[PDB]
Amino acid sequence: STRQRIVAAAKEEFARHGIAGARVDRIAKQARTSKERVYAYFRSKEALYAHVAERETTALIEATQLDPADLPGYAGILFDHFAARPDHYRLITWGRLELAPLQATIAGKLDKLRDAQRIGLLDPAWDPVDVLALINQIAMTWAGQPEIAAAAADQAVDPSVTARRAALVTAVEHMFPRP
Amino acid sequence: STRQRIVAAAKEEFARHGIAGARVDRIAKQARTSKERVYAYFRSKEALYAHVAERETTALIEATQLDPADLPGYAGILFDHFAARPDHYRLITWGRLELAPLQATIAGKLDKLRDAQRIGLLDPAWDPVDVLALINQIAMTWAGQPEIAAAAADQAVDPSVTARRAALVTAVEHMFPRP
Repeated sequence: STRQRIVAAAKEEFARHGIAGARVDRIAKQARTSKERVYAYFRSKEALYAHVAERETTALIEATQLDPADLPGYAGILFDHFAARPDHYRLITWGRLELAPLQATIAGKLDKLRDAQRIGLLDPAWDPVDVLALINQIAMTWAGQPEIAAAAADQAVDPSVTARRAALVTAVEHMFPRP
Repeated sequence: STRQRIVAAAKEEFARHGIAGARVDRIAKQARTSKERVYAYFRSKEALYAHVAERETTALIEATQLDPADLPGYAGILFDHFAARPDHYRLITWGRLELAPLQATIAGKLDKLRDAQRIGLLDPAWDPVDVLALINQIAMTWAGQPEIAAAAADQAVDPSVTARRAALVTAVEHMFPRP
């Protein structure tokens, strides 16, 4: 399709250059279309970003059903997602810095954790707020630490990516031990 | 001084707008000096960034003596630092995305952890590489999760920042339990 082609190309251009840095020129040239066409679907470079972000977020939220009874498995899930889509990570990070719905699913997950605690599945001492934030952080550990990720090169006993995954899942297991 | 004034003003402008987005205009205007003066100390907008980043990194490294025998205390240390300097965080993040010595201190800390393991102070099963990366991640949890940080507003039982700190330190305690 053509909306799709613009979107796919906008994804790759936003991850690279961010919003201010992205060019509709390049995007249309890459999407095999014209500037005028792009602006029929989307009002503005910034409207286009918004659309892409939404689309990305929703993709994520759906890939990311939270299981309160398996938090380390949850972390592996997020790990996998960004292992797969390195540039989703770039693309939202640009947005946090450049700008500074989702809130809904968060409010929902905090309720899901409140529930886990009530049915005795997660230490009642933790604040849900802290549990959610933390697990999200740890999961984007390798996205979020590129400098160490560089050293990880041949400083790691087992370079295998799924070794990174094991550690991470094991770490989350240590924080909130499954019942 | 005048170098200092340029640097202080460059810090605040890089955190805001990043490199491509920062203006030497604004920086000199803010540092109570001129464009020509700025360019006497520094070759280029990008040279100026580099300088500021270095200066920031070194500030950090020094504030961040790693104690392998108190990793959760270590995490509190990093937490504190970025709690204090929100814009150090913005400023290096801009750099990761816009560009993409420190390596030295990392190679050093991985050795420090290798040592901890050998003298029986940190489970020998972990890869140092994973331990270092993880702890760094978790520590910038609230910097790195602004969306949840927003919800944290009055979704937290105890809004107190040092409540965030406790959780984080406790979490790191759960991962690598002190001897």
